[PDB]
Amino acid sequence: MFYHISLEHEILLHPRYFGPNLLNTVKQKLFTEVEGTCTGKYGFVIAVTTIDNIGAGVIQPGRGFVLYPVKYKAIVFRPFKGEVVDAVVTQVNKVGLFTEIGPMSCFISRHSIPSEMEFDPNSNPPCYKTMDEDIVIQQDDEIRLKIVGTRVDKNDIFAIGSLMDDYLGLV
Amino acid sequence: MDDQGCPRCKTTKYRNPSLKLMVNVCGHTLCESCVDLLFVRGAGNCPECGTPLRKSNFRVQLFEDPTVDKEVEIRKKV
Amino acid sequence: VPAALKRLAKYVIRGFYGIEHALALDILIRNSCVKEEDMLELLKFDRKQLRSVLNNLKGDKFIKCRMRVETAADGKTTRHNYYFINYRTLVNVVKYKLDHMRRRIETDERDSTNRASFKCPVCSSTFTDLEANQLFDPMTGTFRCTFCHTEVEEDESAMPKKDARTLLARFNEQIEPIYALLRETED
Amino acid sequence: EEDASQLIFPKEFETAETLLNSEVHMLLEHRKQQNESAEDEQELSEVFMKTLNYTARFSRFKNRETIASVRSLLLQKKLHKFELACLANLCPETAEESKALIPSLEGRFEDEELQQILDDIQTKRSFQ
Ligand SMILES: [Zn+2]
Ligand SMILES: [Zn+2]
Ligand SMILES: [Zn+2]
Repeated sequence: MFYHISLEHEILLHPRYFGPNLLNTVKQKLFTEVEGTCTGKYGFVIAVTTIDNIGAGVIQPGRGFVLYPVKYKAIVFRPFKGEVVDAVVTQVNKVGLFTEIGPMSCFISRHSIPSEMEFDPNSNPPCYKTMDEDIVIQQDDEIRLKIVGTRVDKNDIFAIGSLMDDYLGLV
Repeated sequence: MDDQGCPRCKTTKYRNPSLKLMVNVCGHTLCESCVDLLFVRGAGNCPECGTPLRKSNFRVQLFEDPTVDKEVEIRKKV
Repeated sequence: VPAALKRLAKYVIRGFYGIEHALALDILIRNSCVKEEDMLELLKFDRKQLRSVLNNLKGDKFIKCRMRVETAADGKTTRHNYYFINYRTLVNVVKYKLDHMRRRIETDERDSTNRASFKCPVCSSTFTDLEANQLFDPMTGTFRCTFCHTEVEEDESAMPKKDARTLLARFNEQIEPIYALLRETED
Repeated sequence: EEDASQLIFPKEFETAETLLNSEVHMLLEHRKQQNESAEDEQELSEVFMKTLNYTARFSRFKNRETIASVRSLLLQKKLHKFELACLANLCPETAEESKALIPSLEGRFEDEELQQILDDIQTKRSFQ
């Protein structure tokens, strides 16, 4: 589920930016620094909705940089294990299905693809289809998957999806 | 008490009588220790029969006869 | 002393210990209490030979020892060590020793469940399927080892699981005679 | 440590508010207008684009009044914000589906009450 939360971040403003428009520069730098970044604790941050407060800028001894602790309201998304989430399949391969859920990308391993499914490599767009052809899962389709687990690496989060349970798969 | 043991792992029968058999569409007896083994790897197929299964596909059913186990589930479904 | 206790003690001693332990236990079985000096002269064992065996019996606490002090006919002090079998601790320790195998056997099954599947053939390092995706290189499209910059293998992880499982299973099958003797001796 | 099926979440996500994809889309659209206005400033990240595309496709409500009506009506019910967010976002067609998707939902409301709530949401939903 998407979450709107207040986040704590410290802006080390370079002295050249002091004087007029300092706080505006802090706001601009905050967006620039936090937006487009991800953290294992809070996940991906989409946008800063507003800033709760700009703390008193502590001048760093020797560094000259001023450390501004900032509280800002932002929207984030984190995948939770043991939960069902709607997803869009991005790439289909014999190894598994790659899917996108907002900022997060989830992978469904072949072992987690239902027994009724089977990969159809001869098809021009790779897809998995059932023996009776009742449902077909391909790229850019509406599917629901179970978050088996969440992993984080290099400021990126990727989860494992499963379609074995009921009400899953193509919807 | 009466079951001599599961073909996969029978220690549970001698260990304690509180554990219950897990039924599958495979019509093949399996038990709780096997459940953990299939969750980590090869969740898609039976350990020996090779028949495909959707992850664990394990349900509690205490009959000793797997045919009755399967037929009772068939009974309800039918 | 019910015969069921003697049979259990003889079965476990001859089953998981050497004949030295069995022979010493049979002496403590034939006679409720025997002096260390008597057992030494009878078994013809050396002091350290018998003492180490007795220390093992002391380790599993299957036997108890009491020390008696008296003055000999010539006036010299004498300290005799009287050993006897403690069926209560023996049955309790074997019950732990056997239920600890079950814990260890199921721990070995859990190990066979947790033993990482992927591995590097160069450095002979095993990688967990969770770490394998961390180690995945999109440029190559396959698993590789960061230290060796070489392909990572996955199929060889079935061999140790299969082999160990046979030992674990065969252990449970052979241990049943002692379990039956225990059920017969719980009282 | 955290499990949605068990309704276990860290304190960091306890005082946090859950937003629907329709509501998140509204926020992103606001951020879009804010970024599109006052031209020549920093361009939006691909993370914004990816999230906007995803949340727009799954947006269950395209009208502010429907979101306010659903939010105000659901708040009346004795349901947790997580349960209401899942309910108003997933929008299951039947009570049985709602119980299947959310195992913690059982016992909160009766089948008729649960189905009636879902039916109301289906009526409140805007179909294209
Ligand atoms: Zn078994
Ligand atoms: Zn089978
Ligand atoms: Zn290596």
